Order: sequence, then C-alpha cells, then structure tokens
Amino acid sequence: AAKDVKFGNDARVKMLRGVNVLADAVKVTLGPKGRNVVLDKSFGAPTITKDGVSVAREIELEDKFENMGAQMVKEVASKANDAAGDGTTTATVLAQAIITEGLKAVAAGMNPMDLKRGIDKAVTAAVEELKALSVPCSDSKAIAQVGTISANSDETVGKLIAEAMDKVGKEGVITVEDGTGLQDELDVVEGMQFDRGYLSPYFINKPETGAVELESPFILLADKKISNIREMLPVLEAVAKAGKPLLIIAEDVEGEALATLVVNTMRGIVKVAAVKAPGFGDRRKAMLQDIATLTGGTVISEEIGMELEKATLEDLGQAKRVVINKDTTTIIDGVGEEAAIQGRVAQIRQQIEEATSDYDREKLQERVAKLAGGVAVIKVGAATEVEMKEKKARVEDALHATRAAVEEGVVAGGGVALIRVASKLADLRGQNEDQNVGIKVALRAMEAPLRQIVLNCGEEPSVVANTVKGGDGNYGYNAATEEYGNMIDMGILDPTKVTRSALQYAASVAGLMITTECMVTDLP
Amino acid sequence: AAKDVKFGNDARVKMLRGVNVLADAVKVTLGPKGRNVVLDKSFGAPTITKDGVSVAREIELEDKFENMGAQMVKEVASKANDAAGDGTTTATVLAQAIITEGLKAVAAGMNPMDLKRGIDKAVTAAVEELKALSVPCSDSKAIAQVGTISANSDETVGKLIAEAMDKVGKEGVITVEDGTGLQDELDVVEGMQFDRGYLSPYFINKPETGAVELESPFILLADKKISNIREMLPVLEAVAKAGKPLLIIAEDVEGEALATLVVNTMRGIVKVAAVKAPGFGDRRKAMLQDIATLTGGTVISEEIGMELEKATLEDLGQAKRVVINKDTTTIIDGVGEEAAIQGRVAQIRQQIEEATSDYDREKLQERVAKLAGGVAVIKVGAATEVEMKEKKARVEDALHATRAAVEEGVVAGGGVALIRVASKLADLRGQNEDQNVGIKVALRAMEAPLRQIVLNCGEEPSVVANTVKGGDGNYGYNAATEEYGNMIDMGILDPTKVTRSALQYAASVAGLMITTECMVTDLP
Amino acid sequence: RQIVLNCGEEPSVVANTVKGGDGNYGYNAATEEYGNMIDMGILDPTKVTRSALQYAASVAGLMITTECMVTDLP
Ligand SMILES: Nc1ncnc2c1ncn2[C@@H]1O[C@H](COP(=O)(O)OP(=O)(O)O)[C@@H](O)[C@H]1O
Ligand SMILES: Nc1ncnc2c1ncn2[C@@H]1O[C@H](COP(=O)(O)OP(=O)(O)O)[C@@H](O)[C@H]1O
Ligand SMILES: [Mg+2]
Ligand SMILES: [Mg+2]
Repeated sequence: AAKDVKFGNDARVKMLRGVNVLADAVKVTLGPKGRNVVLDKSFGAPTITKDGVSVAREIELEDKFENMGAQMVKEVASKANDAAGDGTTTATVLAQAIITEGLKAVAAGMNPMDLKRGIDKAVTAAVEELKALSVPCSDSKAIAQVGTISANSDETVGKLIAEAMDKVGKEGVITVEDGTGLQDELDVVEGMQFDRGYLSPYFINKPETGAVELESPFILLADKKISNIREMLPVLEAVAKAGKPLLIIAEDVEGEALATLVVNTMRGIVKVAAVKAPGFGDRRKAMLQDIATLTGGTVISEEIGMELEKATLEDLGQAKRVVINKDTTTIIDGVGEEAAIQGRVAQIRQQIEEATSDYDREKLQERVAKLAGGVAVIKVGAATEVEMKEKKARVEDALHATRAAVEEGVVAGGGVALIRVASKLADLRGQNEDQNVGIKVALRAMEAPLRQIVLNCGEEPSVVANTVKGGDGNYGYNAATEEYGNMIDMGILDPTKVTRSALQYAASVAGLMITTECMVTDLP
Repeated sequence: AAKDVKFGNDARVKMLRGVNVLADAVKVTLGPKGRNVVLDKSFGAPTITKDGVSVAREIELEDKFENMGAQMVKEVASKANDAAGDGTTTATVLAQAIITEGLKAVAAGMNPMDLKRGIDKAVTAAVEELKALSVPCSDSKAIAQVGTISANSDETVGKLIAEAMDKVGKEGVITVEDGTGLQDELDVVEGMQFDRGYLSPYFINKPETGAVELESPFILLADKKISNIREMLPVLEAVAKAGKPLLIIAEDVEGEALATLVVNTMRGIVKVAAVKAPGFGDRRKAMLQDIATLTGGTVISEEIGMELEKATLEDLGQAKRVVINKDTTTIIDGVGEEAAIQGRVAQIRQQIEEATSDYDREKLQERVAKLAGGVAVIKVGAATEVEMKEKKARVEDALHATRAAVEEGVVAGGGVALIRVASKLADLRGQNEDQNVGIKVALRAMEAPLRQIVLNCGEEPSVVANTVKGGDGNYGYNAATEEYGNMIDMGILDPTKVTRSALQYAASVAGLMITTECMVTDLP
Repeated sequence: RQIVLNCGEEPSVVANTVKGGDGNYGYNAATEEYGNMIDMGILDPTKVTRSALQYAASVAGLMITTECMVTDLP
C-alpha cells in the first residue's frame, strides 16, 4: 500500500517511544517487590502475569512507527524465552538500556556501526567472564535455591523440584500439570509407563483396585492388527502349557480375538491382558523396539519376516510385574540385559543431539527417561483457575531455571553478576573512539537490571548500585529483606545460562536498532 | 489489535470502578431484606434473580479497563457457585471488601505481594477456626433450618427437603423440576426405575391403569438386538413350562420377535413384557450389569460367549414385582443377594472418587442411588413461569446447602461466624509490617457480609456490627425480625462449606488484583 | 450526624451513643469526647433551635406544594 518514510532522528525518536512503552510494562515485573501485569484476553477472564515474555507478546502499539520499535524488542523476550525459559524480563531491561544510551551516542555523532562493533566486542568478553565466575550447581541445596528464586521466593516450589530431580535422575523428565487440589503434589513413576488402557473390562482380576495385575508375565509384541485367533494358536498353546500369565501388545485386536481371550481368562485356561500400542507411525514402531529391549524380547513384524504363527516362547520378553488401568499401562522391572538397554539408550540419546524439532526432542527425552530414570508430574495447586495459571508459570520457570543451573552452573543473582563482569572489563578498549564509546554503553547497561530491581522495591537505584559496585565478589542487595550481604549465602542464585542468554540476545537486537537510518511503514 | 496500556493508580482506579459496578448489583441481593435483580434476556421475558452468580455472569461493563476488573471478580461468584451451590453473593461481597481496603494499603505504599502473603496467611488460619466452630448437622430440624435459610426464609421448601433427604437416604439423590401445579409436591421412587417404555401397547394387562404389571417374574438381560424368535425358542419353552411371567431386556426387539411375543401373551401361552435398555454405550452395559446384580441374574452377551440359545432358567434373575408405563420402567424388590449388591455398590462408589467429569459423577450418583436408596424429584409450584424460575433457583440453592450441611456441619449464620473467627485471629501476625497490614485487611473484610445484610435491612451496619462483635458465641442479629439473639436457636444456620469456600475463593481472586501494576487492553 | 461526619468520626455510632444516652450526654467534636453538654459548655439558645426547625419546615412545606415556577428565559 502507500508507505510513509521517516528519516534520521524523527524515525529514531518514534522507534524509541515504542521500545519504551513495551519495556515499561515488562519492567514492573522485575525482582521480588515486582508487581503483576494483567493481560485482557478477548474470550475468557483476564490473565494476571509476572512473566515478561507473555506481556511482551500481547502489546502491539497503535502508532505504526512506534509499533515497529515494540515488535523488534519483542524478539529479545521471545528468543530468551525459547533458549532458556527464564530471563525474559532481564533481557528486555538490558535491551532498553543499551538502545537508550546507544541512541544518545548516535545523537552525539558516533558512527552507529562502530558502536555496534564495540557493543558486540564487550558482549563477547563479558560472556567469557561470566563463565569464569560460574560455580557448578549439583547439590540439592543449590537446586532448591535456584527453584525458589525462579518461583518469586516460593520455597515449596523449590524443594518440590529438588526432590523430583532427586528421584527422576538426570535422564528423568519433570512435568507441570493443573493440580487436583489446593495443595501441590509430586507423582514420580519409574519403569515403562504409557497412556493406553485395557481393551475390555473383563480382564479385571483386581476389581477392588479397578484394574488388572499380572505376576511374572511373558510379553508379546506384534506389528499390525491381530485379525484372528487363527494366527494366535501355537503361541497360545505354548504359553498355556508353560503356565505363566501373558501381556498382548499389538496395534489393534479384532472382535474374534478379543472375545476368545475373554473366554480363556474368565474360565481360567490362560491369564492374559491385552493393550494397544502407544502413538502412531515410526515413533510407535520405535517405542515398541524400546519396550522389547526393556522386556528382553523380540518384536514380531512382517518387515523382519516373522509370522505370528512361527513365534516360540524364546521370542517373548518378560517382566517381574505388569499393572494396567482404563487410561494407563505400566511395567515393573524387565528381564532385558542392562548393557543392551544402555546401547539402545545411547542410540536414542545420539538422535537427541540431531533433533531439529524441539517438540520432537522432548518426545525423544521421554523415550530415554522411560528406558532409564523416571517421569514425574508436578500437580499445581490453586483455589481458582486464575491463581492456577500464575501458579503454573512460576513452577514452569523454576523447572527451566533448575535445568539450566545443572547444565551451566550458577552465578550471583540480583544483577550482581553483571555488575561484577563490567568491573572486570573496564580497560577492554576498541580500535576506534566510537568502538570505545560502544564498549562503555554496554558496560553501563549491565548495571540496569540491578537498578530496576531496587527501583521496584522503592529503594533509590543509584545509591544501592554504588554500594554494590564498591563491594567485591558476591556482595549484593537482598531486595526482599532490603539488606546487603553475600548473594550465594543469602540464596539469591540464578543460572549462568539465563544471565548469558539475556546479555547475548539483548545486545544483538539492540545493536541493529541503533544503526537504523530510515523507517518505512504503511500509511495510517 | 492496537493495545492501550495504563499504569499504576490510573489502572487500579479503573480496575476498582469495574469491581464496584458488578459488586453493587450482587450486593442488593444479600440477606432476607435483600431485593431481586432483573436480567434482560434478548429473546423471551426478563429474568428476575436473587442469585448473585446469575447477576455476575450477565454484567459486562462497556469501558475496556473497567470490564477487565468486572470479569476478574466474576470468577469468585462462579467458582463458589461450582464448588458449593450457595455463597455466591457472600463471596463477591468479601472479595469487594478485601480489594477496596487492600488498594488503600497499596496507596499507603505497602508492598502488594507482602499484603497478598498476609491475606493468604489470615485466610488459612480462619479456615482452621471455622472447622473448630463447625457443629455437625444430621438432625432433621437442622436440615430444615438450613433449607429454609437457603430458600430466603421459605419454610415449605426446607421441610420438603428434610422429608425427601429422610426417605431417599444418604445415597439417594433429590432433584428439582418444573411443577404441574400451584402447590409444591415430592415424588420418591425406591427400587430400580429407568426412563424406557413398553415396546408395544398389546402387553397391557391393566388397561384401567394404562400399563403392564407382572407378578414374581423372571428377568432376561441380553446384549445387542433380538433378531428372531429362532434365538429365543429354548428359553421360551423353558419359561412357559415353568409357568412364571417374564420381562425381556435387550437393546432392541425385531418385528418377528415382537409380533410373536404379542401372539403368545394375547392368546395366553406365556405372560411376557418387553422393554428397551437405558442410555447408550458403556453406561448402558454397566447399568445392565447393575440391573442383573439387583435381580440376581446373569447378563447374556457375546463378550462372555453366551449364546441366547444356550441360556437356562438358572441364568435368569428374578424380582417380586415389575411395573411398566409408556415412558417409565420400574422394578420392585430383587432376588439378588445383599452382600453382592454392596460389593457392586462399593465398586461404583470408588469410581465416584475418581470422577473428573462432574456431569458424569452425577450419573454415577444415580447408579448408586438406584441400587441402594431412592431418587426423589421436587415439583416446583408457581402460578407463572417467571415465578417458576425464581422458585426453582431457591429450591436448588436449598438442596445444595442441605447437602453441604450434612457433609461439613453448620456454623452461625448472618456473617456472625466470620466476625467470631476474626476476633479469635486478632493476634495472628506476619514476618513483616506489610504482612501484618494484609492480615488486618482480611480481618476487617470478614465483617463486610454482616454489615451488608444489615444495610439491606435499612439498619445502620456500624451500630449492629459493634453490638454483635461485643456479644459472644452465637449472639447475632436476626435481620428478618430485626432482633438480636442466639443465631443457631433462632434457626439462622448456614453450612461451614459455603462459609469456608466463600472466604478462600474471595481471598485468592482479591490477592492477585491488589498486586496488579499495569493493565493491557484492546483500543476502544 | 453532619457535625460528627465533618470531624471524621462515624455518624451512626455517635448518633446511637447520644440517642441511647440521657439528657445532655453528647459528643464534643473538638475534644473528640462524649460528656454532659451543658457542663462541657456546648450551650445553644432554645430560640436558635426552635427557630431553625420552624423556618426549615416552612420552606419544606412551600417546597412540597409548589406546582408552578415562572422565570425569565435564559
Ligand atoms: N530476593 C531477591 N533479592 C535480590 N534479587 C533477587 C531476589 N529474587 C530474585 N532476584 C533476582 O531478580 C531477578 C529475577 O527477576 P524475575 O522477576 O524472576 O524475572 P526475569 O528473571 O525474567 O528477569 C533475578 O536476577 C533474581 O536473581
Ligand atoms: N433471617 C436472617 N437473619 C440473619 N441472617 C440471615 C437471615 N437469613 C439469611 N441470613 C444470612 O444471609 C446470608 C444469606 O445470603 P443470600 O441472600 O442467601 O445469598 P448468598 O448466601 O449467596 O450470599 C447468609 O449468611 C444467611 O445465614
Ligand atoms: Mg524469572
Ligand atoms: Mg444463598
């Protein structure tokens, strides 16, 4: 359509005004004395949020030129959100500081590209320093402290995650779900569980548990449909003659087959449970091989050329116990050899390192976890749904932070870590004066998260900043108790991944915005 | 679209204005001197309501920022409505009081999050105190008193429910329906009744009752269709030879089968009634097993491998009498063993405790009630439909209150109970001054339901509040007779569930609203 | 109630206490205290109170029974 072009300072002023609008909404949610932002949803009740990425996504400014600036800073919150779950507000606050100070240098006549080169040079140097200050976190105490800080000082959320990471293991996956009651709960399942029910209720040999339990069973894994008992016969003769209970895995079971199985179980000839294969296509086939590796069995398929009629009792895996519900199937403790399990785990794990789809990478993480370790779900307890949504976001942020803390270690929280790295990098210079100004613009911006937390508390940011900078190592301000002290001892610990990610993403988006000469946008 | 962002006090003032608009409409309907609210319906006549949840749902404020506040307080009325049917006005009145007082503390410079932590601490402590003051209600007198208070001082509604709960039993379900006439009626059915009619009118052996009655019959339960008499023959020979009347249950009956049955009954060979199975799918199958457990019979199905042709007279259950209409089927007094009935009831009852769908939980409640106890329907009598709708809402509220009263006991009504708990909790303090202010904001809000009932009466709320607080135990004001006295003796009793639910839901929604810093909403 | 409202206290509680009290018991807004008003020194002439009530009622009566008002056009 018709395009209106604005040039020079006029474009930059409108661009900054939009950045300032989005940043101001995100800024109010920083630190513990930070307040919530309410986002109207067109259908349903308004959502009260303290997560910056949610606030940033919703805000679209009406003015065309101003909106373009707001959309560009929305990228830092989203990118930080994706790479490491928390750090979305710190990233936006750092980005706003670099743009505001950088625009002043452009007004002073500094070459914008030279400033961008200096800001990148300072950003790279700070990342190396943050790696040096990083201290590895593996102890439960540190995991609980990072969880509590990520959940806005919620100790219960921190300890629940520390306990869960305890039981599930490094391979194990922890998940967040809406809770049944006011109280938070943690459910951990070890062994092979998957979300498929009993085919008929007639198999129920524990009607007081509402379920089927089978003691030391053989397990049969079949490709395609079980069309008839006519395929099944020699295996049925063999298993019955041996005497053990049995679990039938197949992609479906036909009426003749299911009805005959019910007649045999009911009248006592063979003790048999029948369940459906999990998911669809290639991942169903893959998970069936993983189930076979766990049981120490063979997958019967047409591709390998295995008739169901030519299977024997050597070709069935085994487990210590199996338990099955109307929704869920679970297997306790395989006969599969541990070395074979680890070879198959190593295969699956190597494909995680190749996983372009993050959504499917999670599904690969579940397959490793079911084979080795356990999957836990955290019930999020709230009186009302509005409280449930904010409750879950805090729990999710804590799980994301705890995972990053194990991966890259921990550094002092409260923005003390960035104040420390800027102090170390003071002499870092650049080829030209404009690069030197760019290095300083980035160094001054690093103080902005600390100042904003203190401003949200109601303390004057300048006085606290100077005291913290004067102090050395982990000396910092506890915003909650409004007292100075050692941050790591006080328990204000934040991951080195979230701190580094926020700096890198903020610098990237900010450097491009300072260089902008003209803005082209559709006519109002 | 374009979003307008308001920050700080400007956002909170607009947010409070919306809360005040919704609350004011709900407030007029509190207590016995409370007046009705009329809600225009776009098609049909306007609805006159005294239930707050209905008024809250309809109100949507035109101003975008104000509407967001109104939508958020609509949650407390709806949530209280769902968990326990009554208490929707008390919840909204408490929520408005906490928000108005809490916003003043935020204006005084109190940390909003610290206030929320204190309000939650006071809310938890009060709930424990309300459990202590709770006195269990099981006597008919108390059940009638809670029913009368819930129906806005309607004694007839209270006694009808006391009598109904009497006959149906704890397992029994009481239901509310539009009444045939000006007078309210109560119909209680014991035994196995279900809503399916006679297949043909030719079976009518009582044409002066318009119906079929069969004395000491065998009952046959079949899966699928009865296709032919060719399946039926050996059972028909056996039953006729034995000589007893018979009731045929199946999912359908084909023309050849139905016509042959009519020929046999008409000409006197066998006395047989035929009826269709209730509902569809799995719950039809489940209810057919429950019917078999009651009759002391066997369900004939393909899954168990039971041919209709291979059934015998040992495989049929029996009842003392059966009676059937054009709409409804009812069975009087089974031959099924009581211990087997209780085992099957225990199975069904255990699945109630697992029931995620509340709608289907009610359907599980009916199945327990048909097997043990009875289902009653209360006819709601009114001259006009407008009066019918308000009449039924009061009857429904009384049934919800009576159910809660048996479950969690009763405490003094009129808001005297909350005044009492606040007085006990006066010393409860918090870690910081802001938490202490938050505890007091909640303690002062607890007086608001008592004050609003008195204000609706036209009495000045302040004077009565002070007299009630000065009095001890159940000393309280009877708003109707405008006289002070013992509330439990006066008969103003309300459930401990409804009182506790109103406090918990109000505190949850209110605490989040006080913390709001900014509001983002679509441009007008 | 207006004397009490202007001083920032609750009109209803003070009005009830004075109403319940006997004779000159009343609330001195200045000292924020209730006492015998004659002793406390808050004395007003009888004519002042009688005249106020009589004149106020007269305007109220004319007010209630006014059936027309004629004014010049804006
Ligand atoms: N009690 C505290 N005292 C000082 N700093 C804190 C405290 N709690 C959290 N912080 C720090 O404030 C920041 C938390 O910001 P937050 O509100 O969680 O959003 P985001 O991390 O996305 O910026 C982190 O740097 C954290 O270490
Ligand atoms: N005659 C009465 N005297 C004093 N309090 C009463 C009387 N009747 C009902 N109440 C109390 O007023 C409240 C009833 O409010 P209601 O109009 O039924 O709507 P809701 O319960 O949803 O707030 C209860 O606390 C009840 O105990
Ligand atoms: Mg965070
Ligand atoms: Mg009510």
